[PDB]
Amino acid sequence: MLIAFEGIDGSGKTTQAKKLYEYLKQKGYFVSLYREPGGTKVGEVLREILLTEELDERTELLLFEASRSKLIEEKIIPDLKRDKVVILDRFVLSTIAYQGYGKGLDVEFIKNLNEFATRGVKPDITLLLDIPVDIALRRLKEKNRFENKEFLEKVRKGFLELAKEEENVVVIDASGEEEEVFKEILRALSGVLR
Amino acid sequence: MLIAFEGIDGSGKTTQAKKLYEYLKQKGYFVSLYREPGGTKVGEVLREILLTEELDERTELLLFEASRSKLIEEKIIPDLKRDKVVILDRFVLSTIAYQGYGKGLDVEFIKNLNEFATRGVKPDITLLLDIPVDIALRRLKEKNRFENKEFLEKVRKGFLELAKEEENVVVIDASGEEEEVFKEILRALSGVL
Ligand SMILES: Nc1ncnc2c1ncn2[C@@H]1O[C@H](COP(=O)(O)OP(=O)(O)O)[C@@H](O)[C@H]1O
Ligand SMILES: Nc1ncnc2c1ncn2[C@@H]1O[C@H](COP(=O)(O)OP(=O)(O)O)[C@@H](O)[C@H]1O
Ligand SMILES: Cc1cn([C@H]2C[C@H](O)[C@@H](COP(=O)(O)O)O2)c(=O)[nH]c1=O
Ligand SMILES: Cc1cn([C@H]2C[C@H](O)[C@@H](COP(=O)(O)O)O2)c(=O)[nH]c1=O
Repeated sequence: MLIAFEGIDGSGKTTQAKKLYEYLKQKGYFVSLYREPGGTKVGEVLREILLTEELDERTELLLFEASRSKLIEEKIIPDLKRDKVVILDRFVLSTIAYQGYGKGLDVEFIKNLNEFATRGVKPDITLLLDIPVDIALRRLKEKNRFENKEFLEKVRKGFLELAKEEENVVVIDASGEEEEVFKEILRALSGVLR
Repeated sequence: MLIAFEGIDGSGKTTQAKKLYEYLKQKGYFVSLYREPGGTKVGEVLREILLTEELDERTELLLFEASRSKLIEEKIIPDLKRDKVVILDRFVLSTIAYQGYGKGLDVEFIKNLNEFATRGVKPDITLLLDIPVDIALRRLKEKNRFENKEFLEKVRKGFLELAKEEENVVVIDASGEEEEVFKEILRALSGVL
């Protein structure tokens, strides 16, 4: 089964995805954990380009999708066939929120690309880690990571509209303390798997 | 203005595009020459991935477009704005013929990605270097390059259907000698330049 974490930078996805990976493993699931972009040899090369180079927004979209396509074909589809629980730190809603709502690229076009890269694989559940931008930015600032408030305000709202419009997205209050956040996530998952 | 060379591997695009670059530069044009994939620092990184890694055909398609998008935004659009003659070694028809006719990906979808990557930038003329697959292969074998005959037969045909279906495409008989081929290229261009 497929569990996707989504949300703005500094919402706790890395943290919570790893917490979930260890928890489910301990419970006897066979689990995989992948980040996007990245998660394959080729995707990681693309992730470094995306994080280090000055790119226009079109080229960026196409690289995010290329990384996803490699991950889907190389790892996610084979994992799912073997009944692994696949946990993703970011997936298709990040593309729509960042490239669409943030950068103003066309949302229907993005969805079509998403569908092409995924071969239509969709999550059983998406956990949206919702958090006020200013709180995310203080968390990131502690680790010397700076992100753009005006941009992230639009991205946050994108994610929240997607949570209303798209299937199987649960809005998590990610402003909580780590353990409380994790317990909300467990409650959200409780219907989809044991 | 924008001039694109298309065709199968070993049809002579590198050779003829550089010929044309030198010719036009001597005539006093300010000229650029770019290859696809590649042609920018980032595009060349992508080209090396495309040429060296084992990729599925969807990831390939997306990397070809990403290289094109970088080229268009970084180089082609500003070049055209300055009235350079921009010469491309491969462009959007290669994607359709290779990924579409060759690998069986959806051609409308390909075209939509092409339109996105290019911002609608189209060539003034495309020179399709048409050649029998056997001849191209022989040319390639002499430089220790080997390509797939079955695949390339489909791609060749794809390019020929597109020369019929698409606009501003001239079919060049690329089977001749270098100067004979350049001669037909100059004939086709005097329609446009
Ligand atoms: N619930 C929390 N409260 C406060 N800080 C947190 C919480 N969860 C994670 N952090 C810290 O906030 C920062 C961003 O968390 P991270 O998991 O990397 O977020 P993301 O992957 O969404 O950008 C990290 O320094 C992390 O240790
Ligand atoms: N008209 C020609 N006749 C015979 N060989 C040629 C001709 N044009 C080019 N070649 C040679 O064929 C090979 C492929 O040409 P190249 O320009 O690299 O093709 P492409 O870029 O279409 O793959 C090269 O070794 C080149 O020197
Ligand atoms: C997956 C994905 C991430 N991103 C951005 C969000 C982050 O700011 C960066 C990924 O970094 P992160 O690994 O720190 O979560 O990539 C997009 O803009 N679009 C996408 O499709
Ligand atoms: C531009 C382009 C090239 N290709 C292929 C054609 C060549 O076999 C390969 C390397 O190109 P080259 O030898 O002409 O430089 O890339 C595609 O499959 N799709 C495309 O969109």
